[PDB]
Amino acid sequence: MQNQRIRIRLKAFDHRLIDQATAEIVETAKRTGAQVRGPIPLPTRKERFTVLISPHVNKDARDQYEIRTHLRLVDIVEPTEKTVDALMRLDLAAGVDVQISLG
Amino acid sequence: GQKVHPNGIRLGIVKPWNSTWFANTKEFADNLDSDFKVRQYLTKELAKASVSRIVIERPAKSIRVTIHTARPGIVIGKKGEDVEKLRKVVADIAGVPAQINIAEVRKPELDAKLVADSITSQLERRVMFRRAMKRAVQNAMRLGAKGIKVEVSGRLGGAEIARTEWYREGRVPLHTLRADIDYNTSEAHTTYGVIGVKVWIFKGEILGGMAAVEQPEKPAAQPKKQQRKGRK
Amino acid sequence: PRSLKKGPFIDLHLLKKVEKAVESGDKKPLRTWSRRSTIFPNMIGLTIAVHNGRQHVPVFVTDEMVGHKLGEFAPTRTYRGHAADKKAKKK
Amino acid sequence: PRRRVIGQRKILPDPKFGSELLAKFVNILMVDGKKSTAESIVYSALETLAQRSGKSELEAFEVALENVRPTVEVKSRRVGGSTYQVPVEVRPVRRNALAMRWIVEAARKRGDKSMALRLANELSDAAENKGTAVKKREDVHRMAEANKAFAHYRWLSLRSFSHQAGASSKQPALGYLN
Amino acid sequence: AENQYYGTGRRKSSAARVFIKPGNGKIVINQRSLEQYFGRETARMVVRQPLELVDMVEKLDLYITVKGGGISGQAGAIRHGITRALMEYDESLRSELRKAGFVTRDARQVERKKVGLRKARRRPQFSKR
Amino acid sequence: AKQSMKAREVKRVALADKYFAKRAELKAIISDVNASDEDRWNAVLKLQTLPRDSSPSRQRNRCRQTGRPHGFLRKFGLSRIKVREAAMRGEIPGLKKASW
RNA sequence: AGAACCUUACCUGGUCUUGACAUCCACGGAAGUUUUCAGAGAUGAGAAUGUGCCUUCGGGAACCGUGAGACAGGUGCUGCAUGGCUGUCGUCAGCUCGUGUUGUGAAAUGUUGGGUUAAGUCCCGCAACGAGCGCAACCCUUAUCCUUUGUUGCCAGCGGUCCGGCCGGGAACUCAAAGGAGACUGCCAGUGAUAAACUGGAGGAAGGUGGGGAUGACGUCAAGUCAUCAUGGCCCUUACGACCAGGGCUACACACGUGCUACAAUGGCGCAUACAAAGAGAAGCGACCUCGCGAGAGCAAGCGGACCUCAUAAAGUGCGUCGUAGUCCGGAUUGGAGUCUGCAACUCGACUCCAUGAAGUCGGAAUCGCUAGUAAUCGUGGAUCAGAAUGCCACGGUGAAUACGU
Repeated sequence: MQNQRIRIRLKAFDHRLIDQATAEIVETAKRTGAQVRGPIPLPTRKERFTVLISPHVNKDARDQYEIRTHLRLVDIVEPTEKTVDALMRLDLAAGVDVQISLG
Repeated sequence: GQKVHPNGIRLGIVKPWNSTWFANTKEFADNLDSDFKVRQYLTKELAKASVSRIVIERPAKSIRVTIHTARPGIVIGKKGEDVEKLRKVVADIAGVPAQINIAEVRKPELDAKLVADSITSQLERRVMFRRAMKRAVQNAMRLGAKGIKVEVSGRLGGAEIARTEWYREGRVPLHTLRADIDYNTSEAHTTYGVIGVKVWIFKGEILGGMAAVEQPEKPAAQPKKQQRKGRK
Repeated sequence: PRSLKKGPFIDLHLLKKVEKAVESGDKKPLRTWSRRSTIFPNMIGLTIAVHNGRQHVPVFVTDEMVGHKLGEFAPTRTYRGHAADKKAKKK
Repeated sequence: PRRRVIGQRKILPDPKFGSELLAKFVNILMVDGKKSTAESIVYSALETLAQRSGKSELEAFEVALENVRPTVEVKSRRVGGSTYQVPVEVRPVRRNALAMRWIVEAARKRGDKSMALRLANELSDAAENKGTAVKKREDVHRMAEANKAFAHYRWLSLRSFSHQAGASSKQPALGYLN
Repeated sequence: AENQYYGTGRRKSSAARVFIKPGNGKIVINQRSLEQYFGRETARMVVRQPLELVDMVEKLDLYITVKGGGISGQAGAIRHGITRALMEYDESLRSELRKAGFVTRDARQVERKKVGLRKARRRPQFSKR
Repeated sequence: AKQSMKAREVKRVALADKYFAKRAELKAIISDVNASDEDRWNAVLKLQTLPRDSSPSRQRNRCRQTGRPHGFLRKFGLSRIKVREAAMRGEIPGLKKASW
């Protein structure tokens, strides 16, 4: 198997915003370089919360909440300084944060 | 009095949130308390303008505000001094320097919150309110949309009990999971205590306005897509 | 039985009162609220008046109590006997 | 009551023999959801039955399941100031399920040092019409032969059918007084 | 055309991955032997029941990888997983195995634990008076 | 609830967080077995009256908006009743109803 | 959702009143930092660094003390004074909006009859008409299946090779998150009043709106929250405010709701053995390391998370062992030491193990959930989370009787 050279990761709460930003990066990486891959989807996280539904009492009835967090990996085999420049000029998303930092 | 509140169940499909940022779990409270602070103090300074929504957005190193209004110029004020004072207190409230752009203005004369504000004023000013809600419902269905519900509370007429009344007309679905449907509940005071108006309005059963991408990966994006299948 | 693990306790509340009381050998019942705090060698021969929540009770400090806390001798709760309920606290 | 006709679950033949009668048996052998043990307890049981007679493994099982079998149940349906009893015919599917249920209730008190031996032994007795569920068959049949005297809310029901362009005989269909 | 033909053994949300080809009747289960995995168990008779039915015990070769389930349950998943892989000795094979029921995916699906209820449907228990 | 009790709770919590990160391996060094005939010194533990409040045992946080004790949720900085009110109004990113 | 202290609504003890904290004003001090000692600590006395900020160079602000006001502050009272919001009936199978008619009108009618449904679904039809709500649906999610990516995923074959995806390398393969594919009582047959609809048929993962979920009308019910939060009425504002500490709601007389685990031998024990899903972890956990009876310990590679760890996942499986004797089940209590999270383990937190060692053998009144991934039963993670899950949330393992009848 591969060893991770650098980690490009997108982390988001919005399921739709991450899908638009990764697709853009995948293009930018082809438009300023030669050695790109289709974005690995990478597994999505979900945190579970339960709270009251009435202001006071009504213990039976309750309410249940989800918050999704979506993770993409892309996996450019080699980023060009131009890929990283382009990525950073054409950034505009809010539902996602992209990390070009590594771990 | 049953049912979950109408915009909270619609957020996973085709309805936006009132805020969209990302904080990498550990900081999510520090961002929420600061985001709540921008909502609470910002709209408080622009009290004298007319407003339908507040949409808060956080790219890297920026907080970008989208704001929704009855007309484009109300929030700008004279020669940009009024809106620069707005970006002034957002930069102060947030942990980063601040941006603002104005949204598309859309259906402002029948819109959920600009109607609800309009009804609350009548009551505020101790006007008789004999027809006022019935004309709210009528003008909104005369200006667009496919159905409205109005429910009015705050001790109607000066009664010494709780006393509500309501009117729904056209089609207003209640358990709907598809399309944006616009709901606002205003809160405002008068002589006998606190009053409030509930405005559910329904424009249409299909809205496309937030989705996951159209296509599988290979036909979308880059021409040369193919993996090596080894070749590290 | 449960204990105090490994670490070092002198208590801040007792420390300034006890240094000046050992210089006296012993002085007047020391108005103490620190009923969470253990008994130590430095305190043997002192008189610690231990607030129980309503008022202080004087505790005589000596070698047979050094395994023990000021809160174990100064009470809180009440046990209702059942001829007729209990008025009083028990030491 | 009840808007439309509703079905039933179906047991599907077991993986070691290909029998519905074996797979329904292990199911009523299940204790605290722990089926893989009730599986061992059935297969070891079936082998002990093969040491008692080797021509078939089911020898005592099948014949217990004819001999401790209920044909009848008692239901009650008030006639005024009294309840009474009215005997009813059971369907074969419940006829069996009652027999199998009494067979395992009977295996769990034999007190022998493994359930594979208990269950083989309580079938061996109940096969000869000597075991524990003979009594349960007899008592339920004594009430069903005796309580043929009484019937279901006759006096008003009989009229409730005669007037609705039904017959001068009790119609066996929903939300009519029967 | 392939090196081993393949069945996915989907049974009650557990998956038996199962690779079939013609050979001498041989088994590898979880990079190890049958003795190891199903040691002194009825579970060896579970996987054999469909293979004995098409009478090819000493004829089919196999390689078996499995994630999820209980051990007695995994054997049960394999019992559909071998017959999923078998499709091409003859064309009718996958039809007649579906008709015997060993292609058929366990159509019962999970029910979520519900909010305000102590299980999936189990509403609370209270005597409260 | 009361604002004096909320004012107190909020003051405990910034020094809890401040002090305890820097004490992460200090508990083992000044107190446990690594302090074998080492440290354990009255002369550094006569300094702990300011740190009574700065303790991990007071790192219970409670609400960031209100300072109200009990039933807290650290990830919103809100509590049960107060999360739901905000989730209704769309204030919280990613928050939806669950169905599955 | 994790009540020792902080957690405080309660209670007791110290202590001041524009007041903990903001704005505004006047005087002194920079705020900040470091430090001994009396006092519980607030607070007070002394030490040492600094003298920033703006400047009619007066002086002020930031912040801290002092004072005047305006004022902050209050889970402080009132739920037939409220708003915001939500519970019940009940998945009842009905309820309402626009309008006309009939009655003098309240009001009816529709919203009612028959047949059928999950359904105001649909055949027929009356002064009810036209239409919406519930329901049906898009919907998420599962499930095959088509479908793409191809890693921190995967490995039919192939190379290095102990034959381990570790790596050269490979796409048959689950597999992740996502476009979605399919199913409509539509079809064909029987039934059914013509008919909706049910059930069979068949290909398929699947037939019955494919499993599951979201899902819950108008609104009485005088339901319930002033205590998230809004607020008139309405009270204190040397305080129903506020700094600082210790104590409690987990007491103890008892009754009672709930769950866990056991009462066995379908099991408990020892040794050995197997496969998870999903997610959380930077005050934290953590391989290897050495230490300890064990619990733990101190050291530390590493961990944006299919990268490392939590994690040994258990039930299940193997083998041997046990006999109604409270044992070979169950092992509680408590003395004592060893250990832990914490300046504090005593009443209100966790564990080992030494010594001794009980209740419980299916439980009276009472008492509930279920139509199938359901009930039943086992373990795991997470929300909260210094310490403490029997609970809650959700996940994956194993998984049932029967639905004749009203």
